[PDB]
Formats: sequence, structure tokens, C-alpha cells
Amino acid sequence: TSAKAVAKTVRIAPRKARIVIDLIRGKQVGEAIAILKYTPRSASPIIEKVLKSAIANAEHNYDLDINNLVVEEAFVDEGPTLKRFRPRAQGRASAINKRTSHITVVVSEV
Amino acid sequence: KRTYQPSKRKRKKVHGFRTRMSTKNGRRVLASRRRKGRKVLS
Amino acid sequence: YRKLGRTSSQRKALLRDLATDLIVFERIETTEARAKEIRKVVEKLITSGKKGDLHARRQAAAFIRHEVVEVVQVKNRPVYALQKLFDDVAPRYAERQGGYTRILKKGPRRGDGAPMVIIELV
Amino acid sequence: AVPFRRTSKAKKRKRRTHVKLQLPGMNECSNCGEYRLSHHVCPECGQYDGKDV
RNA sequence: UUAAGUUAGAAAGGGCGCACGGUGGAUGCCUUGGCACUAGGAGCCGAAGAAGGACGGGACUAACACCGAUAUGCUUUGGG
RNA sequence: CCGAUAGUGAACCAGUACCGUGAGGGAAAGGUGAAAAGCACCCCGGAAGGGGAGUGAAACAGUUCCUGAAACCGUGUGCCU
RNA sequence: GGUUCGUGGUAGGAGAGCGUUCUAAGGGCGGUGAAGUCAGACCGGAAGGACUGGUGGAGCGCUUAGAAGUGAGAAUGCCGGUAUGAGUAGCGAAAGAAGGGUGAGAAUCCCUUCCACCGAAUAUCUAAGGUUUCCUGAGGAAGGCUCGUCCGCUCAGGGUU
RNA sequence: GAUGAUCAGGUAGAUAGGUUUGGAGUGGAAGUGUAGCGAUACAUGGAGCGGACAAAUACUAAUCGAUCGAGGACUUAACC
Ligand SMILES: [Mg+2]
Ligand SMILES: [Mg+2]
Ligand SMILES: [Mg+2]
Ligand SMILES: [Mg+2]
Ligand SMILES: [Mg+2]
Ligand SMILES: [Mg+2]
Ligand SMILES: [Mg+2]
Ligand SMILES: [Mg+2]
Ligand SMILES: [Mg+2]
Ligand SMILES: [Mg+2]
Ligand SMILES: [Mg+2]
Ligand SMILES: [Mg+2]
Ligand SMILES: [Mg+2]
Ligand SMILES: [Mg+2]
Ligand SMILES: [Mg+2]
Ligand SMILES: [Mg+2]
Ligand SMILES: [Mg+2]
Ligand SMILES: [Mg+2]
Ligand SMILES: [Mg+2]
Ligand SMILES: [Mg+2]
Ligand SMILES: [Mg+2]
Ligand SMILES: [Mg+2]
Ligand SMILES: [Mg+2]
Ligand SMILES: [Zn+2]
Repeated sequence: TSAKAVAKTVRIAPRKARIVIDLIRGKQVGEAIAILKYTPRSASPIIEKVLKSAIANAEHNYDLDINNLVVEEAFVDEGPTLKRFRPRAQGRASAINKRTSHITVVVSEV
Repeated sequence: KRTYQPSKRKRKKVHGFRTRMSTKNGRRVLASRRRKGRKVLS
Repeated sequence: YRKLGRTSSQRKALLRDLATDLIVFERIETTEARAKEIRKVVEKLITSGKKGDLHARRQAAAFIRHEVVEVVQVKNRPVYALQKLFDDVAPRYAERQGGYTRILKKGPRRGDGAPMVIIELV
Repeated sequence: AVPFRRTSKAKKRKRRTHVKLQLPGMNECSNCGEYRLSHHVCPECGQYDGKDV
């Protein structure tokens, strides 16, 4: 019926992935891929590979029609955070969260 | 100009093994670091 | 006129560099803001070229970079950007009033999202 | 200088009502048959949709 | 049709409820390690070079353990 | 008597790492499964990572992998705005 | 068992209890699913206690007594995790440009040309100090305030007469 | 005009750039010639240059697309 792909622990902040994933949620996969191609954000290429993986899964594992697919679900979940430090003035160090994302895309017929 | 202006010689002359051994209190220090089980005496 | 995030002298250097690149290569890829400034400067150099006389050649020479375009061979003598502007480029726009350049929009650059364009002679 | 109170979830979410992207301005080409930004050159065909290069 | 009046519906976003995930490592269960003792033993090592180390030794060896240029072991007596 | 924030500082290569000129100070960090049977092969991807297929009692047990609370982050939507 | 009078309450006195870990004895539950965990519209005067279902995958109640590391919301408490501020401040003195190349991918790596900057130095030695950072070949998780095909980074080999 | 917005335009075209002709402004280009030993002067010639100002000109770019956006509740009165 539907096909999912996930990109786990991608080194991009979830907020930055979500602002893009919100454009493709509900679109036909052809339009979704165009939207990602012409959205100049660092998340666009990453989300494109998850979406094209989901479509390949739908065509190979579940013999679905790639011409009739819609993005049923798309969401970003928090992955494990890398903890870093930036030296600041007066010997003080400030925390830096190098956040990671789990990016899920589900495609379905209609 | 910061404290800590390194010198190989000054480090060993002030804090080295032979300087520690040269005084009774120096030997107390070695004995204490052996007792605690330090990898590095002196 | 555009300040292109540069001081006065830096901006004159940039314009001279790009103007020469467009005369030498005839098609270059750059940022939209740079292309919209280059069309003004290159079209004036081509106008000088069309005027053709020594006074115009020397006005162009004050602007165009001293770059070798090619080595042609008769002995083999180099061809300078100024010579290309007065002998190759200018003569091919002899019956065209202005509008010697065109800007094709390309798309944003990966590292800074800068809107890139092709600017070309024609 | 500093926040007097932490910002609630609701208030944070209201502030972000306008923090979003717009869809790109695009359309299907005739010669290519695929999407392209208007007033841009289409790489699928490899030139400007109308003016051949 | 005009007039006067009444009432619906709406969600850019938000709230409550529910469902499903993510993160995180609490809880339970577990134990390689500890803690306190009892009974017995033993209470010293060193110029015949100690305690503690450094550097080495393997077919390849970074670390640990073991060993000392006879170096990842040698002789012998027993066990098996 | 303790049962991993406890019990030794130290269940794990700990007086280590790290800090300090030095004396000295001094951590964090346990659990796949009965067994590696540790995922052939196919697919998307440069890889990571996934989806199948297979193993297994279980893989929502997938090399840090028993359980997996709460904060916190999201998707969906019954009622309200 | 009735009658009568009572039952606001801080410090504080008095009483009766709930629940937690462990022990003993008795009696049980449990792979036909223990503890834990999640959910619920159930029960008791309270502390609290069941039942049913999901998850979990091996231990645990109950009765009576006993013993305590026995109950947390506050200590600018300690440790850990995660928010808020916020896609905000910042990205650490400076001149770049285009063409060609490489590559899955290039403002950022390589090459070319022009431009620009230092030049009693921003050049050449060399002591200290550092200790392999040097060279070559691979790499692109992390590090690099962006990117990265690159690197004083990772992995191998080498190299000092 | 911070950005949004506003306003002028998008070939049903002067919206911007170029081009042509002007203008302000500067003050006499280069080249050549003449005079001077020379510095220089004079002539050619209010010359040459001339961001942002003016008018003409479709040469270049405003291509090609897409998206959103009514179908009009009930009650009563008055005409009708
Ligand atoms: Mg400092
Ligand atoms: Mg130091
Ligand atoms: Mg200057
Ligand atoms: Mg401990
Ligand atoms: Mg635990
Ligand atoms: Mg500890
Ligand atoms: Mg894990
Ligand atoms: Mg009363
Ligand atoms: Mg009372
Ligand atoms: Mg009392
Ligand atoms: Mg228990
Ligand atoms: Mg639990
Ligand atoms: Mg207590
Ligand atoms: Mg607390
Ligand atoms: Mg602010
Ligand atoms: Mg600001
Ligand atoms: Mg800023
Ligand atoms: Mg910098
Ligand atoms: Mg000087
Ligand atoms: Mg090197
Ligand atoms: Mg980076
Ligand atoms: Mg490299
Ligand atoms: Mg006009
Ligand atoms: Zn096309």
C-alpha cells in the first residue's frame, strides 16, 4: 500500500530539515522532487535522497506505480546531539549542540 | 607574557627525579606518589 | 550604480577584471548583481571599439586588462585583450545599435545561495 | 537584556507562524516535459525553454 | 427587488483530548566489583642489589598480561 | 551489608584521562542473543542510512544492541478559538 | 449498642495508620508470562490498593512478626538529561576575479592568467620550546566557527647519515 | 523602500540597460603641426571627457507559465 524510507542520524539540525520537509508533505512525488530541486536549502538534497529512496522501495519491494505516488507522511525526529564547546571571552566556554535528524518519508498510491 | 615559560633543564632541575631524591622531603614526595600509585613520579 | 560590497578602488578592479573576462571568453558565469553592472561597462568598451580611432583605443586601454588571449603565429605574436576588442568583438556589432550582451538566469550557487547568471556577447 | 520569563510552547509556536519557506516559482517545460523556474534556463533540455542555445 | 432584523460558517496560527513516533536513560531484573567480619596462617624485603620503575622480547604487536638479549619463555621433578 | 548516582576514587586497561610549574587534585564509563546463527542476495544512495529477503523465540534484540519513565521534539486529528 | 456535648487551627503535645527495602515462618503466584513500564470511566476516610489490557521477558506477592540507608518540591542543593532566549548574537583585523580541471557533489581543492597585500617584513636563517606536526598514498565520521574532493585531522607506509 | 509594502512596467511594451542626440559639469583631449636651445606656448577646436539629468530608439532583458478568486442563509415589512 505505502513505502517508507528513513535517513537516521543525518548531521543537520531538525528545525532546519523541518522548514523544508513542510513544503513536500501531501504533494505528488514528481512535484515534491521539483520543489526540493528548486528550494535552495542544505536540507533539500538530503530530503531528496530519502524521498527517491522511498520511491525506489515502492517500485521494487511493493510493485506500486511511481507515476501515481503522493507523499503521505514526512517528518523529522531529533537524533542524538553531538556536544561541543566554543571558547568565549574571559576563559568561559559556551556549549554548541551539533544536532542530528532522523528524516522519514512515506509515499502511497492515492 | 604568561606564567609558564618552559625550559627542559629547569623542569628537571627543579622537579626531576634526582632533585627529589636529593632531599628527605623530596623522598617523602616520591614515597607518597608511589603510595598513591602514580604512573609518573617526578 | 551598485557598490558590490567593495570600496571604490576594489570595485573598479572587479569591473575591469570581469569586463576583460567577457571580452576574452565571450561568455562568463557570475552573480546577478555583477552581471547587471558588467553589461553597462562592456557595452561602453564595445562602443569605443566601434568608434575605432586612436583616442577611443586609448580610452579602452585605460580600462581593459593587459591579458594575452592567444598566440596566433604568422614567428608567433600574442593577441592582447585590447586587440581582440578592436579587431574581433567590435567589428561583429557594426550594424547592431546597442544591446551587445545578454544575461541568462541560471540558479543559486551551493555555498552561499548567490543567484548565478550567464552573461554573454550577442 | 534578559528574558524575564521562559517563553511557553504556545507563544513560541505563534512566533513561528511566519517562519516558513514559500514554494519555488516553477512550472513544467514543453520541450523538456519537466519542472523549471520561470525566467530561468531549463537544464533538462539544456537551454532556455524558448530561445535555443 | 429594496429595507430592517436575526443567525450561521471560518483557522494564518493556537488550545484541550487522544493516537503514533523520536530523544533521553529513570525504573525493574541482573553481576564481573565492592563493604564489614570470623577461623586459621603469615607478619618483613635489601649490597647474593630491594620496593618501585624504564626499555625490550611474539610471524605481524598499539595496549594489557607474562617474560628478560636463554626474553610470549629454558632444565628438571611430580600431576594430568 | 551495596547492587552501577549504590558499593572502593576505581565492576570497564583508574590513581587512568584530564587539571596544575609543582606538591597535589582527580573523573566519566556495566547488560545483543541460548548460540554469532553478527543480516547471503536484491533495491535507492558516493557513502551514511534505509526498504525488502534471510537468521532467531524475539531484530520495535542489529556490534553498544535487556527493560526503556519523565522533561523535551514532532506527525495526525475529535472538540474549541 | 444508646444518650449528651463536641469535631477552624501555626509552634507544639498525644494517638492510629499507609507505603518502601531486607529477614523468618507459613502459605502462594509465575514462560498458559514475574518484576518493571504504559493506559483506563474501579475500590478505601487519608496515606494508598486492586482489576483489565498493551509492552516486557524472569522473577514476585500475600499473612504474621522482626529490622531499617524507610517516603522530597524547595537547601543560589549535587549529578545527568532537556528546554527558553533563537534560527537570535557571533562566525576573530585584510582583495579578489574569471577560465580550465577534478569529483557523486565545488565561492572554499588543483592549474592558468590578471588584480591586490607585506617587503628592518608578512622575507631568509637560527636558539628556545613543541615532539612526528615532515614526505607519499589512501580517506572525509568527528575536528576545521561555512563548505571541503582539501588539511597541522583519520589510516597506512616512509623519512633525520 | 530595512524586509514586506507602495508605485511605474512586462512586446496590447519605453520598465531598466545599451545606442543616438542633448544637458549640467569640467575647461581646451589625443594625434599632428607651427614657434622656441629648452621648460613650454599657440593652432587644429568652447575641444575632449562627461555616474545618477532630458528626449528619442524594441538593440538586450521584462519569454514561457502557473496559482488564487463568486454562484450569494433565514425572518418580517413595504411596495409588488
Ligand atoms: Mg585566555
Ligand atoms: Mg601548561
Ligand atoms: Mg586608493
Ligand atoms: Mg561508582
Ligand atoms: Mg540502571
Ligand atoms: Mg565515582
Ligand atoms: Mg545504540
Ligand atoms: Mg466548628
Ligand atoms: Mg482539627
Ligand atoms: Mg509526637
Ligand atoms: Mg524487588
Ligand atoms: Mg521501564
Ligand atoms: Mg532517605
Ligand atoms: Mg530537582
Ligand atoms: Mg531577540
Ligand atoms: Mg538582529
Ligand atoms: Mg549578523
Ligand atoms: Mg576569519
Ligand atoms: Mg618601516
Ligand atoms: Mg603535510
Ligand atoms: Mg564542517
Ligand atoms: Mg586529502
Ligand atoms: Mg523614460
Ligand atoms: Zn525545456
